[PDB]
Parts: sequence; C-alpha cells; structure tokens
Amino acid sequence: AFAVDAAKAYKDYLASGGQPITNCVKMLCTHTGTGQAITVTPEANMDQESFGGASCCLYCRCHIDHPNPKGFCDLKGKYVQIPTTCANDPVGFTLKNTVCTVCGMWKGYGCSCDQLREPMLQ
Amino acid sequence: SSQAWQPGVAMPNLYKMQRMLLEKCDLQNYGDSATLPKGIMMNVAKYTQLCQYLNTLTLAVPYNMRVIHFGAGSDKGVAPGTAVLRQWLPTGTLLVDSDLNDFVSDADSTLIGDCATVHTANKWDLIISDMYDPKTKNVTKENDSKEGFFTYICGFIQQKLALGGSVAIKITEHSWNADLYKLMGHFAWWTAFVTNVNASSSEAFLIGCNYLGKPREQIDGYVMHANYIFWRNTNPIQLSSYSLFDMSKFPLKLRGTAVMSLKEGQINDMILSLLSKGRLIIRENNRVVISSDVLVN
Ligand SMILES: C[n+]1cn([C@@H]2O[C@H](COP(=O)(O)OP(=O)(O)OP(=O)(O)OC[C@H]3O[C@@H](n4cnc5c(N)ncnc54)[C@H](O)[C@@H]3O)[C@@H](O)[C@H]2O)c2nc(N)[nH]c(=O)c21
Ligand SMILES: C[n+]1cn([C@@H]2O[C@H](COP(=O)(O)OP(=O)(O)OP(=O)(O)OC[C@H]3O[C@@H](n4cnc5c(N)ncnc54)[C@H](O)[C@@H]3O)[C@@H](O)[C@H]2O)c2nc(N)[nH]c(=O)c21
Ligand SMILES: C[S@@+](CC[C@H](N)C(=O)[O-])C[C@H]1O[C@@H](n2cnc3c(N)ncnc32)[C@H](O)[C@@H]1O
Ligand SMILES: [Zn+2]
Ligand SMILES: [Zn+2]
Repeated sequence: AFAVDAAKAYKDYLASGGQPITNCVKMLCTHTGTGQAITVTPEANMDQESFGGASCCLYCRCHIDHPNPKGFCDLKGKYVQIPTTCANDPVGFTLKNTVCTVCGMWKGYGCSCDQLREPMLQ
Repeated sequence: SSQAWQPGVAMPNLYKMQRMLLEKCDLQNYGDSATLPKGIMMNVAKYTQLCQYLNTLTLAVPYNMRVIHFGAGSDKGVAPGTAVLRQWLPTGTLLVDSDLNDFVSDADSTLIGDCATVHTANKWDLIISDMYDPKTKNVTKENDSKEGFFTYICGFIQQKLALGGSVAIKITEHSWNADLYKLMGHFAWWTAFVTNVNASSSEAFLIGCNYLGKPREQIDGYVMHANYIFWRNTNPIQLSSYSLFDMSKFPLKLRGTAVMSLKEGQINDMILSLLSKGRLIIRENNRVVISSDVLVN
C-alpha cells in the first residue's frame, strides 16, 4: 500500500521556502494563441509563457512513476501555457491547478464556463 | 552588418572553391555572448535560428515524416533542442532523440547510450546531430580529423538516410571529420551554417540538402575544413537575435512530399531531378523499429 506521494512532498518543500525546479524549457512564440493550458504547439497569449511539457512535469523530471495504472504522461510531447505571474515555478503550477474539460483553459486563469458562455442548450 | 536580421550566415560559394591550409581559428569576438529574449535558453535560441534557416531550404516534408536527433541531452537534464524541433515539425511527425546521458524529452521515443549502440531498420527523412565530445577541449597535438561518433554518423547517413533526406551535423574548430565533408558532396547542395546568437563560436552546422546516394562533386575534407576556418577567421559575424523576435512564420509547412520505394536501379535523371527539389523521398514505409545494444559483463 506504501506510495511515495511526490506532489505533497514538493508542495511542503515549497511551503518550507525552497527554490523551485528550474531549467524548464521556455519556448519562443508570437503570444497570440488560443490561451489553452495544454496544447500540441505553443499557444501562449499576451498573459502567458509556453514551456515544454516534459520539462514542467514533476514525475518526468524526478525520474519517478506517473500516477496512472498504465503510467501515461499528459505533458510529455505537449506544450503547457503558464501565467506570466507564475512562470517562476512552472512545475508546481501544473500540480496546484487543474485544467477545464469544457474550454480547456486553466480554472481561475482563463476559464469562464461557470458564467454561462451559452445557455446550456435551453 | 545587414546579415543581422537573418537567423545566421551560410559559407559563401567562393570560399568553398578555395584550397587553403588548416590554421588556428582566431575569431575577433570569441567569448562575447549575445543578448537573448528574457528567460530564453541559449540552445532554444540556437535551434530556433537553425530551424528558421532550414525553412529556406528545399527540404522534403511528407506525411508521417521521420526525424532522428542525436546529442539531444544536456547537463541540465532537459532537451531544449527537441522542444524546438517538436514545435517546428508538422503535427503528426515522428521524432526520436538520443544522448549518451539520461534526460527528459518531448520526443515520441528517447534512447540513452553511445550513438554506437543505437540500431534501426528504417531510413529517416531528417538527421540532426548536436553531439560534441568534451575531450575535444584537450588540444595537445595538431588539429586532425576526429573519429568517435563521426564514424557512426558517416555510416548512418549512408545506410539510414532516405534519398531526398537532409541533415544538420554540428561541428567546431576541433570537433570535425574529413569523411563528413566528403558526404556533403552526395547531396544536391550543402553549406556551413552559423547562427547569429552563437556567431562568436567556431561552431557551425554542416547542412546536406536532398541526399542522392552518389557523389555530385569530389570534396576534400581536410581542404574544405581549412576553407571554413579561413572564412570564419576573415569574416567576423556580429552577434544578433533579431530573427527570434518574429515567430509568425516559424512552423515547417507540410509540403506533403511524395514517398516511393524505387529499389536501387530505377533512379534515372528524372528522379534525381525530383530528389534535388524536395518533391520526392525514396525509402520504405514500414513501421519504425529502433533499439539500443546493452553490453552485459
Ligand atoms: C539554398 N540552396 C541553394 N541551392 C543551389 O545553389 C544555387 C544558388 O543558390 P544560393 O543560395 O547560392 O544563392 P544566393 O546566395 O544568391 O541566394 P540565397 O542564399 O538567398 O538562397 C535562397 C534564395 O535563392 C533563390 N534562388 C533560386 N535560384 C537562384 C540562383 N540561381 N541564384 C541565386 N539565388 C537563387 C531562391 O528563390 C531563394 O529565395 C541554386 O540555384 C542551387 O543550385 C540549392 N539547391 C537545392 N536543391 N536546395 C537548396 O535549398 C539550395
Ligand atoms: C575557435 N577557438 C577555439 N579556441 C580554443 O580551442 C579550444 C577548442 O575549440 P572548439 O573546437 O571547442 O571550438 P570553440 O571554442 O569555438 O567551441 P565553443 O566553446 O564555442 O563550443 C561549441 C559548442 O560545443 C558544445 N560544447 C562546448 N563545450 C562543451 C562541453 N564541455 N560539453 C558539451 N558540449 C560542449 C556546445 O554546443 C557549444 O556551443 C577552445 O576551448 C579554446 O581554448 C579559441 N581560442 C581563442 N582564443 N580564440 C578562438 O577563436 C578559439
Ligand atoms: C552540446 S550538448 C547537446 C545539447 C542539447 N542539444 C541541448 O539542446 O541542450 C552535446 C551532447 O553530445 C552528447 N554526446 C557526446 N558524445 C556522444 C556519443 N558518442 N554518443 C551520444 N551522445 C554523445 C553529450 O552527452 C551531450 O549531451
Ligand atoms: Zn511526465
Ligand atoms: Zn471552462
């Protein structure tokens, strides 16, 4: 039953006031993209910075197993858009926040689905 | 000068036609570093300018394009270069990278170990090498042709590069190989490219464009490497990154280049013509199978 929950160990390491995981590969883009959290190509906007998924993944970076029966990674081979105001800790940001299934934006940093984009059909 | 708004500078044709002797590479701005956009890594800027330049070439870009990238690892444990290639290459392109040391990558598949142990039964559409042996810094004798990983690449280009395929091998003043320059003569065109972000280094990417499998011209490695140092010594390049501030047309267009398996004898002058324009890629279209040898002892 023993499991080495890294996320909780990293949140505590940051709460203790520790320098976050650096060397996150930041990409060069126009900054005029959709704005979605995770994409197959840099989609940053005037308020975001795009990075390489694998370089922002705690599991990939720490050479540990991904929380999933098959052990599949959702950042590797993708590009994660991070708010310019949180770009100092891209890895920690992808853990403390979750993406939206409706618009794909970060909940709290782009998503506005809980304000009626459409009238739920009728 | 005016070549500051370009991603880099290519070795002029009149410099390749010379027959100079090898000499110490004395760059005028050696050590000077370039000003990069806030928070951008050096190898992200470098691979960006390299890709920006490749866009101007007659590269063959088919559907489900195959690209292998040797020396993709770094002493930071990440693949900035692979991240750029992943961005630049059309969505659905098969990208495989490899390094001597372990690292995290956005590649569809990563192999860890000496490129010597890397084996594959498939031909590739594009080969990118950024491999450099640190032991090269120990300059104790003449600057002679290096072997090591260059031996492998020269063989991998002949056995695993698809006709119409292109390459981009990174070299320096002391990190170079005679047989590598001789192979550039087996392509429809070639050149020594120098990124502006690293124009203060003797580094350059030898670029073969549209492999033909047969020599078009008789190049001499030692002489051609002497022509390069001479060009670099007599032509100081100013450090620039102005090409990095415009990513509007960076992605490689999916030219949908044709892919045919034409044996070894149906290669007439009408096909060599099609290979020399990136309109054709000659190789098998089976499933990609790669592997790394494990030395047990
Ligand atoms: C870059 N390049 C050069 N050549 C060869 O070299 C000759 C002159 O090409 P260059 O690159 O040395 O010329 P220049 O310095 O003047 O031009 P630049 O570097 O800007 O090359 C790119 C541009 O050249 C233009 N161009 C086309 N034909 C020529 C030509 N005959 N002379 C000069 N420029 C040309 C293209 O339209 C393109 O906009 C070409 O006629 C061709 O045989 C190539 N051949 C293939 N197959 N693929 C290439 O990618 C390639
Ligand atoms: C061209 N050059 C070489 N040397 C001397 O000769 C040595 C070997 O020369 P080199 O073949 O390494 O070429 P150069 O110095 O241009 O390479 P540079 O350090 O810019 O690195 C080139 C690229 O290789 C890779 N690389 C360099 N060092 C390492 C390393 N330790 N590990 C891994 N990759 C590395 C990187 O991608 C890097 O960008 C140099 O370390 C230096 O003492 C020079 N000295 C003067 N005064 N002026 C020069 O112009 C000059
Ligand atoms: C300049 S570093 C590559 C940096 C990387 N392209 C990046 O984007 O940061 C050169 C690499 O060559 C690798 N290398 C050197 N000799 C090698 C060999 N024989 N086989 C495989 N990789 C090798 C080193 O491990 C090193 O990571
Ligand atoms: Zn991961
Ligand atoms: Zn939403």
